[PDB]
Amino acid sequence: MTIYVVTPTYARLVQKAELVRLSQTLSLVPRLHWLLVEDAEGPTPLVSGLLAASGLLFTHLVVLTPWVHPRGVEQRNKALDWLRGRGGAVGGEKDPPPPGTQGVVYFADDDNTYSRELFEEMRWTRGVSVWPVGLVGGLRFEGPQVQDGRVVGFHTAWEPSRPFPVDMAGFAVALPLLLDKPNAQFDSTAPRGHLESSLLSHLVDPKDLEPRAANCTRVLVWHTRTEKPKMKQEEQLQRQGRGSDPAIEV
Amino acid sequence: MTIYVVTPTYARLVQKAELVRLSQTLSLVPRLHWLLVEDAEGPTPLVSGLLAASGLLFTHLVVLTPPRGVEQRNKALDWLRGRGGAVGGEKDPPPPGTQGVVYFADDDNTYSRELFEEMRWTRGVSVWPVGLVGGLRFEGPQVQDGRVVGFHTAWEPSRPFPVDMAGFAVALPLLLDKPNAQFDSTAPRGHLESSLLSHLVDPKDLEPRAANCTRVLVWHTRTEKPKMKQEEQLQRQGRGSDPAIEV
Ligand SMILES: O=c1ccn([C@@H]2O[C@H](COP(=O)(O)OP(=O)(O)O)[C@@H](O)[C@H]2O)c(=O)[nH]1
Ligand SMILES: O=c1ccn([C@@H]2O[C@H](COP(=O)(O)OP(=O)(O)O)[C@@H](O)[C@H]2O)c(=O)[nH]1
Ligand SMILES: [Mn+2]
Ligand SMILES: [Mn+2]
Repeated sequence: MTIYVVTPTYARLVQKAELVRLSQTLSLVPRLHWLLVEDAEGPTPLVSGLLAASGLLFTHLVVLTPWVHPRGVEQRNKALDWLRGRGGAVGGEKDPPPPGTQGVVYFADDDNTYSRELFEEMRWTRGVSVWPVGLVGGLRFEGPQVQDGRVVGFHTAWEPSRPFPVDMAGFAVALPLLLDKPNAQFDSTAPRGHLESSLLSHLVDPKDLEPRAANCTRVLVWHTRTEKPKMKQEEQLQRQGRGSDPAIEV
Repeated sequence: MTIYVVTPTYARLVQKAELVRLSQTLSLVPRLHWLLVEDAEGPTPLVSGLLAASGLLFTHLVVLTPPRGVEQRNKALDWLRGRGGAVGGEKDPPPPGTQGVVYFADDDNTYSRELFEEMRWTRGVSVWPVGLVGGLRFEGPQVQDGRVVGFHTAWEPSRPFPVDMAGFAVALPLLLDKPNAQFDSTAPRGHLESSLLSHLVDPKDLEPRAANCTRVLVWHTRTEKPKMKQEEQLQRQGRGSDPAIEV
């Protein structure tokens, strides 16, 4: 089955480094379609070039981000729109799969770490599948508790009230189910930490989640974050007109 | 031309995540032998297990530092010089007089596949720009007519080799020829790279790569320390994250 990976991304110092490791990870996975959505006003040459050189099956999308500061909400919904035939492709495969097509959708942020094994775990998803996520929610790992092959609770701690106390990287959704539920999307007005539940609540009930990763006993994905690079020297050299050559992409 | 990637690593929350993306990066590169050296009291099942299922050609070494991975890299150089020390993987080092290149890759940087094809063509010591390092967008040598004539750097420009560990590679023959060349664990901040390279070549003889140093094919990324406030509170309640589930 084909896996459609939804990844929002925005320009910043570490952007290319993040897309390089994510695209290189994805090149190790067969039958995978990358839906990269840029948080810009139009496509950027940095992303367009990386996609073209990646050698992956991809569709390039773009949508600008308009209190709770949720991130990548609009970009994730744009990919859902494209999948539901509302267009929006600025590059790559312009046409989305038609109804009846078997597939699984995974929302993969550009900074997390993904093992190649994780993708084979989600390839078998009928509705909504789940697995533990490492280093997230202030825990060593957060994840569903499984008994008799069924989800019977959650190992979590922060905002335990969440109907689905799981990170974006801890679940995948069957394509048919998303097309079958046109209203299912992420709610930008949802409280902090309730973004995942805003989508999932429209798709299934916690009891019906499909445990993957050896009945949720293996951590195959990590919610890593990259340190903001120090630019003190760059600033001094710039004030002296000797900044790093801008013609050299980083 | 085989590339020997020397990588020091140590146990901490993000270790496995880092080794997963590094091993996955290396799985895309042909003719590569990974020399993973743990900074531990003894080999850990986590690392041994990851190496075994990586499908990569490797040698597993271990040496504790009572910390920049200096002692670990030197143990990889000792091994390369036939002094043994392997506790897993390929135990026999390359025979004397073999061809090859050595690259010192820390476990948290980001490496593009293209970077590795550049260094295979190393005669003595090759160099290239490194992104997000030394406080700059990128740091790298200035090339004129295929020759390094200077360095785009800022932080203490007095270093004879003002380049990050990720910005160079050494030909295996040259390392065997200079059996006394190794990292100085006492070298002050920022002088680690110079402590090795000074034993091998003159800055003027560095071989520029990455299209005469106009391309950034490696980035000095660092990973945030994960928040564990919730974990601590759960521990107090006797329900911390199951130790049997490796992270
Ligand atoms: O203004 C922004 C901020 C973030 N993102 C992206 O949206 C996702 C989530 O943000 P981030 O990884 O920073 O979230 P966190 O680490 O805090 O969950 C990532 O794929 C980012 O590249 C974006 O497109 N625009
Ligand atoms: O006690 C330690 C600290 C670090 N390292 C490793 O040595 C290298 C350099 O350290 P680090 O990445 O933290 O350096 P920086 O990013 O600050 O230059 C990395 O491969 C680490 O995994 C190690 O083996 N033992
Ligand atoms: Mn993130
Ligand atoms: Mn580092």
